[PDB]
Amino acid sequence: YDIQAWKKQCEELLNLIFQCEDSEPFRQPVDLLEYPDYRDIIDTPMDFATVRETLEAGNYESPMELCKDVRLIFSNSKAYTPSKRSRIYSMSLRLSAFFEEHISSVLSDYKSALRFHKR
Ligand SMILES: O=C(NCc1cccnc1)N1CCN(C(=O)c2cccs2)CC1
Repeated sequence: YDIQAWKKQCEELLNLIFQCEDSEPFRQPVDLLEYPDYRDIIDTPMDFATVRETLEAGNYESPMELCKDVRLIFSNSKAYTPSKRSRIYSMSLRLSAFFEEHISSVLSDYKSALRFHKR
């Protein structure tokens, strides 16, 4: 029922995501010189360094907010992909599955802890 525990759990999951070769395309904000039409398609860029720095700044109030930004990395990949068979999109799908498998207990524990706090 530790309502703060999500933050270190998210730090550790980001560490695992950074060790994962599939996170390579998503570790730093997209280079617009390599993809000059990117901001014509993507309204809100997101990447794992931005998520980590937001977490470390103390600028997430909940793991739901972090989850929303991580999901935006993946929806940005889907939206930008010319093909569902793309290399970088295919890496996003595996990394998303890994992320979702690991974040589910972090969200459940947090929401349980906040319900207990409010009981
Ligand atoms: O440039 C990066 N990533 C930043 C970066 C900078 C330097 C080194 N390594 C990665 N993109 C943009 C393209 N992108 C896509 O999701 C898709 C492209 C094709 C199909 S989807 C995410 C990865």
